[PDB]
Amino acid sequence: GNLRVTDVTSTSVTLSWWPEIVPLHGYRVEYREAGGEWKEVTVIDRAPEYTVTGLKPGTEYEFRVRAVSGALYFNASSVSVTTSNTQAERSIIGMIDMFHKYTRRDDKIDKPSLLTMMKENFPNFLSACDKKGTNYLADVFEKKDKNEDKKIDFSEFLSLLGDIATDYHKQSHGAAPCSGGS
Amino acid sequence: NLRVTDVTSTSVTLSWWPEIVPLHGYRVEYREAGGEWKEVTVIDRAPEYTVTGLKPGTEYEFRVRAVSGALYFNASSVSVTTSNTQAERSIIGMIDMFHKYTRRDDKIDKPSLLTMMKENFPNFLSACDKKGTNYLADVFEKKDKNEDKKIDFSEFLSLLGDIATDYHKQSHGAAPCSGG
Repeated sequence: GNLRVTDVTSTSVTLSWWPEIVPLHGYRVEYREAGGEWKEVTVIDRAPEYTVTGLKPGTEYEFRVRAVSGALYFNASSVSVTTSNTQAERSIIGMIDMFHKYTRRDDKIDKPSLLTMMKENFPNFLSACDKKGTNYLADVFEKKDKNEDKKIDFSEFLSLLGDIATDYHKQSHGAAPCSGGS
Repeated sequence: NLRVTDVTSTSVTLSWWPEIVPLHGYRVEYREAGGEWKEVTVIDRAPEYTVTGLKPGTEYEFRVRAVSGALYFNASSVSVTTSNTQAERSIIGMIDMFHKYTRRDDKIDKPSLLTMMKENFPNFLSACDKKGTNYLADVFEKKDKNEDKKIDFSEFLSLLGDIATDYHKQSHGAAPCSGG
């Protein structure tokens, strides 16, 4: 969520995430000079700030980020430093990036990570489900893991969004949250 | 999340957002403190609307709902005297963006549907022109699975499934507007 520079020195750039109140369980930070060669560095557990160093004073530096699931973030990213996307489009790109904040190398999410994402991304909806006396996290994985691989690929994750999206449209028409006797 | 670009002692000019284009049939609602929910339908994409004949120096509330009877924001409101996660919000705005184009039946017609895409997914469509693949050519007839000449919400999502699946592939390197 908005990849931003928070301090710049003559050979050290600092970057922030501000993701799900927490980053992605791993994030590559690629960087090159203006017409440079991409240098990578893999940060780990939920570190929301990373500072690059060793750079050249008064030099143009490009940056971009990837996921454990070998894939880029922020659309295609690319910021620059010297030492027209519509709301709906951006709303799309973020959701992919949300997937890619929990997926491991395979680009799929395990039950541990899924229940995390839920809690950090859809908290008021989960709370809602409690208030009525529904435990969504019980049978979410088994429901949306139709293929029973014990892994949520994008496809399976979309079907989830689809179920939440539904609720919100229901809620829009005025349906008390977490409706689904099913 | 409705802007208030002016207030006088007896008037309130409300305003929409950023894109020179609002809904196409909004219904506005407002009341005193403890007040009575007065309404005023507004057919037309009238981007600003000035409510009039108000009590001076009074705490009013204002809200919106849609031609698709009932909705807008998170059923939020604004107040004047004369929250959610990015994910939870990113949904709500997509519901709003839905209802922004539906008719009083909560369903999107084909010309309505083009406008939605041209207004909310221009750069996506531009990419398909780079290649030269008219994305709008078949989309409705395609997505309108029930052949009711009407896109409904479950069909809208599907479409979004098709938009977001590509943006997925892109993130993993694939050309924009790949296919299948």
